[PDB]
Amino acid sequence: MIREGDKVVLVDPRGKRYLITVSKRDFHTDLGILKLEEIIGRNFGEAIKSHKGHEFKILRPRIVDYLDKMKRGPQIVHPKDAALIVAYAGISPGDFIVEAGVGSGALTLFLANIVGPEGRVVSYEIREDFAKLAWENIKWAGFDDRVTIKLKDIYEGIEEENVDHVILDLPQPERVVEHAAKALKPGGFFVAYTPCSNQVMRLHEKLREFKDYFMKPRTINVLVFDQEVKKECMRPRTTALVHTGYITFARRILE
Amino acid sequence: MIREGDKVVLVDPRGKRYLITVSKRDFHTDLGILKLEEIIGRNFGEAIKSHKGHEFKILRPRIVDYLDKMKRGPQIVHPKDAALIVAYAGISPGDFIVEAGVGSGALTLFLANIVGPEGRVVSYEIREDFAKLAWENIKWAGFDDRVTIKLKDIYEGIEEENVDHVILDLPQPERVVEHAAKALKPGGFFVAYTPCSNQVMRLHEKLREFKDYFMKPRTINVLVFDQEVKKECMRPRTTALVHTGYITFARRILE
Amino acid sequence: MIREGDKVVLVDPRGKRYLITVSKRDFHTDLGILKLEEIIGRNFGEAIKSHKGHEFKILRPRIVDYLDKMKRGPQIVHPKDAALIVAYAGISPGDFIVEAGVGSGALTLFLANIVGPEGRVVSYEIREDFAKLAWENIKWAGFDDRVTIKLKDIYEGIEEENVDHVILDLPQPERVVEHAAKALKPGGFFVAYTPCSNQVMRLHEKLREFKDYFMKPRTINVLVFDQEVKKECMRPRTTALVHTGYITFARRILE
Amino acid sequence: MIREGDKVVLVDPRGKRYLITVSKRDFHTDLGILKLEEIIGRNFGEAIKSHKGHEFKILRPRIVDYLDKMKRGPQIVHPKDAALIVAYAGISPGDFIVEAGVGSGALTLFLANIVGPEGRVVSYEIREDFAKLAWENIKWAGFDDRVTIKLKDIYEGIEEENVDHVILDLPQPERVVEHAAKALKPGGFFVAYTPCSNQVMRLHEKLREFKDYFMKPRTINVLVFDQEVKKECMRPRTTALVHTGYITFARRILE
Ligand SMILES: C[S@@+](CC[C@H](N)C(=O)[O-])C[C@H]1O[C@@H](n2cnc3c(N)ncnc32)[C@H](O)[C@@H]1O
Ligand SMILES: C[S@@+](CC[C@H](N)C(=O)[O-])C[C@H]1O[C@@H](n2cnc3c(N)ncnc32)[C@H](O)[C@@H]1O
Ligand SMILES: C[S@@+](CC[C@H](N)C(=O)[O-])C[C@H]1O[C@@H](n2cnc3c(N)ncnc32)[C@H](O)[C@@H]1O
Ligand SMILES: C[S@@+](CC[C@H](N)C(=O)[O-])C[C@H]1O[C@@H](n2cnc3c(N)ncnc32)[C@H](O)[C@@H]1O
Repeated sequence: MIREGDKVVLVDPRGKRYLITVSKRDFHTDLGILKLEEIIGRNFGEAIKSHKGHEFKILRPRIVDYLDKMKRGPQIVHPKDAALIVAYAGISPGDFIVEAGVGSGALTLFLANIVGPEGRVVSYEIREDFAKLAWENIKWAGFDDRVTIKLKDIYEGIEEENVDHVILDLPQPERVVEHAAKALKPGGFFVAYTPCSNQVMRLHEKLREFKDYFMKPRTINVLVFDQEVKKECMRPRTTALVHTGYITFARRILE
Repeated sequence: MIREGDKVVLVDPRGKRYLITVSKRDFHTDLGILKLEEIIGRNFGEAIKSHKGHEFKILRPRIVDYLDKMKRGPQIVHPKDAALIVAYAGISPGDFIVEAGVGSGALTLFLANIVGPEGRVVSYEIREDFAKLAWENIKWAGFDDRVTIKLKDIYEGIEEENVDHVILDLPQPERVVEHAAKALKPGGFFVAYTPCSNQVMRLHEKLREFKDYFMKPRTINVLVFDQEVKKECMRPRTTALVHTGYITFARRILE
Repeated sequence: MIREGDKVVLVDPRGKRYLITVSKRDFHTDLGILKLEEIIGRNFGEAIKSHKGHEFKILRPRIVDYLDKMKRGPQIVHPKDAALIVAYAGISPGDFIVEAGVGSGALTLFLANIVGPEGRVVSYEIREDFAKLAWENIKWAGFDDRVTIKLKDIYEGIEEENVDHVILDLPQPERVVEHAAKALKPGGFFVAYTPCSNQVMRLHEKLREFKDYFMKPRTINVLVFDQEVKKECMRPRTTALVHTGYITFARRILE
Repeated sequence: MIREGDKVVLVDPRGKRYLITVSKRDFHTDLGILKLEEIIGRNFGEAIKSHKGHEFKILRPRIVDYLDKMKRGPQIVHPKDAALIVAYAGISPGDFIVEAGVGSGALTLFLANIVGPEGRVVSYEIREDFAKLAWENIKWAGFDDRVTIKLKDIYEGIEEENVDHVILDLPQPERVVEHAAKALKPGGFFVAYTPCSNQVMRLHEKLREFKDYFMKPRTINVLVFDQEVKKECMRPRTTALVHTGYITFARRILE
């Protein structure tokens, strides 16, 4: 059963989610006031009603809830891009990742979830304000067990050794190629997300310089179309998010 | 160090990978004969040469190697689609998944890797020939610790209870909606991959019938463009894989 | 030189266009009042200023100006789709086209421009209110020389014979296939625009029935991405119009 | 009726087209020998049979036939891109176009068709071998009435004045911006097709330099998806042509 201090997701009659901590306080919504105390001693799958009689269904928070409801500061990496980073670099339970910059911690949360409680993520960040926001998100999602933030400029070096992956979302990933070459295990991946084609060009210039340290690099971009499926009309949604950034992969190989 | 019986990835001078078991035998390539015995007692990152003097670099097999080099029978789910299944359903270490049909086991391998050694995948399959091929792939990748195959028609029922996700790649996923509703935990996901728009239509008809058992369903399709980045010319690759199948998600919610 | 009663395009300092008729009246803008009389006796390429001193440059109206500035009622066919209709059916100066329904006349204007003053477009329309709006657009663009509107339900028949193309944007183009087969010249095109995949399915069912009257049909959909090209960053625009409708072509062939 | 020396399209039972000149000779196909003399005195829509009894249906050649069946040398501009050039620049019957380089004449044929017999295209070309091939295509399609080829390097200047459009497919369109500014009518379009993002960047650098000569430039790229529509399965075709080149438009405006 659910206890005071536990987190839950409440789903309103419109399907909207609220990720809350269970306490003895009132929670205000546009559908009325909820007495959060009523959740104590209930089980997931049950429901409570607001003072206006609207039902809120109780679910266990999942990674999708934390990602969707986290506090956002610097531009987050979209789940579609995190998905392809994890898929094409083969990111796996138990991996050791160096990430930079932590930003809001959205990519950090996604990677931390995948690596599991015995994996490790060390995220570099130069902006101490952003690092504080990210750390609040990380603690909130319960991933302070496996994530550390370093307030260090990663262009100056990577301290960690025998790293499975170096995953980058910062302006000049070319400034990290040499450090990543040193830090990565044989067969580990360097991955960089970059909004601009200019950045892809600069990164590939640096990867060509370091050609004997990596397998052939690959750059992709991912588009996800939503479909509208009504009884009498299936068609793609009219508008889509067609660009976030390019993703470049290079697998480390010795000599 | 590497021992006889261990698996390794050998990378040839063109960057081509071979996923092999280390034994005392000759391994024939288009670049000459390798004495696999020479790998015994070496460490990852080292290399051996063929009888023609071509170097093969030694790497630890990762999930990407098993997925790329597995034996294929029935049409596999592409990594881009597996990536979005895992991302948008929040598939996580420790999850319990019911999958059908196992097919070649490509999606099974991807999901098994994500759920980790304490997660579980039960994959249903009606074709015993396909089930045998998939099981060989699963044992080969070392995931027989966490995957079971059931030779059962899933349209007749799901035996498992309190399942995190029901993940489908078969012709008529609408025939599984009612069973999945029963099997899924509150907040668990039903996910179905379907090549044809006709199938999406039939599935949504069934999900509308079961509207009080799920949150609003979402159907997507994912396109991944490769970029060609040469010193004097960056452009998308001329041709792309633009369609594999649609992916439909519906999260279980009670009443 | 420009005379009273002529149409001109005025381009403001932000690049915004106004398509106006030259008269002796004041024209109000957010950048001040223009004395349209000042345009009489000027030549294209010259400019006038508003009472606030903002310059408006004078250009000859082109088809792009009429299409961009026309009055819109029923949903117009987007220029990208009209472009592919004209390209893949080979629509040419001098052609005779039957169109339905006229709608706002956007597609009509595009086709009328391509066929030129010796071509002909007969556009069918059942809604007399829409037909009036379209006819105002057609007269405004000066294409009443080559376009006729028929207030007739095209599902009941096409009166015209030896037609180069039958071009459709209405809900049930399958109801026009038999009539188009009769009306079209050998080698002429039947073309239908349809937002929904369901409509494409119904249309292809009818085209299969009429397989001995047409070459193999082809259905496409067209996506146009805008690129943002700043000095330090080139990337696709973040959001795009990814779906308007499918376009189906079938070329008439006898027996 | 058809006369000796006329061109016709013959359509075989598989739907394949042959664009031929009618003479008294044998024409060999994989479906047998045709006696082209049998076409003399027939009308479009009729048919002839090969010596093996396979029927070939007779159609009047249209622009789509000439474009599809022309001789190709240097890489042609794809019809989808020509379509958007014509649509977004508003290319119209009677226009005067300067094009470079002529290449194989594919874009030339498309533009010549649109401008009609009273329009004019002057195409520049430095390779005399390519110019000869293009001119053969142009004469073959009957557009030598309205197209001229100049064996001149367009980077050295445009001789023509009061041009409606300058349309470019060559490596360094930035070298033509100043000449086009001089040659174009007020409101005329400069349009350039460029495969590489690097070229788009260089072109926009030059257009920024010439900002007071043009309206804000726009760069697009066009993707056309084919749909497979079978009775029991509609889906996009698996593979598509996703990249040919970017198209940049800038409309001329004085001062
Ligand atoms: C786009 S944000 C990262 C967003 C993050 N991927 C997420 O999903 O929330 C880029 C981050 O990189 C940080 N950064 C930039 N240069 C850095 C450097 N040299 N070392 C460490 N962090 C850096 C910035 O301060 C910023 O927080
Ligand atoms: C497209 S294959 C699955 C491919 C798989 N996702 C992969 O990545 O390798 C579809 C599989 O579903 C199996 N199948 C079809 N209907 C089924 C049913 N009712 N119960 C169990 N398996 C079924 C087929 O025999 C086949 O192996
Ligand atoms: C989507 S609007 C056409 C928009 C038009 N293509 C444009 O670009 O402005 C569809 C039009 O078809 C007309 N229509 C529907 N059924 C028709 C019929 N059977 N005969 C003639 N017009 C019809 C409708 O009244 C409407 O004006
Ligand atoms: C890609 S091809 C043009 C293909 C053409 N658009 C078609 O559809 O067939 C480029 C052409 O530009 C010509 N060219 C390159 N530089 C030129 C220049 N400065 N002046 C004239 N022609 C030039 C080349 O010789 C070549 O024939």
